[PDB]
Amino acid sequence: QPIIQFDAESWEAEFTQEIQDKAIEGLESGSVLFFPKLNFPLLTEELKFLDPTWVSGAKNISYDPRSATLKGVEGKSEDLRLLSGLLKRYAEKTAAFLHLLFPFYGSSLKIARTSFRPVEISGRATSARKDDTRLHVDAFPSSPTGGERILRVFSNINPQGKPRSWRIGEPFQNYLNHLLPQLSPPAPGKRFLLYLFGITKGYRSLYDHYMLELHDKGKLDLEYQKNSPQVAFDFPAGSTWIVFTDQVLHAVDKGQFLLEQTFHLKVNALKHPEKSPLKLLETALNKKLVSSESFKL
Ligand SMILES: CCCCCCCCO[C@@H]1O[C@H](CO)[C@@H](O)[C@H](O)[C@H]1O
Ligand SMILES: [Cl-]
Ligand SMILES: [Cl-]
Ligand SMILES: [Cl-]
Ligand SMILES: [Co+2]
Repeated sequence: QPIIQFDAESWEAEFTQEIQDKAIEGLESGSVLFFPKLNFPLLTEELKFLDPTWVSGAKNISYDPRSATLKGVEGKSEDLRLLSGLLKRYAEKTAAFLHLLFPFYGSSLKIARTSFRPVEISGRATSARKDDTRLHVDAFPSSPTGGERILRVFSNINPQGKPRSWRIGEPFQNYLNHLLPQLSPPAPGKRFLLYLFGITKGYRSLYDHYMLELHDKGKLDLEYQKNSPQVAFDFPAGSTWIVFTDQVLHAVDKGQFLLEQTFHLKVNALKHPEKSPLKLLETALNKKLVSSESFKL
């Protein structure tokens, strides 16, 4: 069941326990939670930001809600104030919604960076590694997770009714199994040098090493990209969806104007930790893949 649909229409909706159970079971099973009527409206004075010229450099426009800091865009203070207010409002609304929907996670949800993506996808072109028309789970070479989950909320805010076209692939366990013959341990000392030289933010755990290998090798596996099970779905303008993007194989084919919020969640806060990429990888390789793991018993 790759996509599970929900009726909630408001960022302040309250949920029955039955819907909460449907959401957490589906999320942790690697389904996309889809909210077709959950629109994120913009203020009239924000409509000018529906314009790709606001991206000033090679990075995405991003906002850190913890520090209230906006990056990746230049301009007058008043325009940066307005754009910060837009992304802050998305951080607030998505965080409130997740706390209404997932009480089981309690205060273990840790908000990370908000992003605004005004560039049309179908004109993009990058290296094969960075090409997100290729199915992948999320792993970022400069930003190891240490095993923590990457939970993302997406809202299509296209003002011309254009959908955002995704493809959703097969379960993580099958992807891992497909690529397992291709996995290899890191060269000794290499990750230590990446840390010492400032290439990585923190030390890249073995978990992060293997998630990057899965990400990169899966993108280079052209037969797998072509033939693996996958469904194409158009997320309509004015819809919202929620995904563990480190677990759900996904690719983005076209669309323009997206708000995105990243949260992190420790594995031991999950209802079924054994379903996490970390635990599936530790099982498949029979080893501890994050050295800072808490010790039980
Ligand atoms: C609409 C404004 C947002 C409301 C914030 C979510 C309210 C949280 O709701 C609470 O979450 C707790 C977990 O931390 C649970 O222990 C409680 O049972 C639950 O009532
Ligand atoms: Cl990176
Ligand atoms: Cl090392
Ligand atoms: Cl996307
Ligand atoms: Co991705």
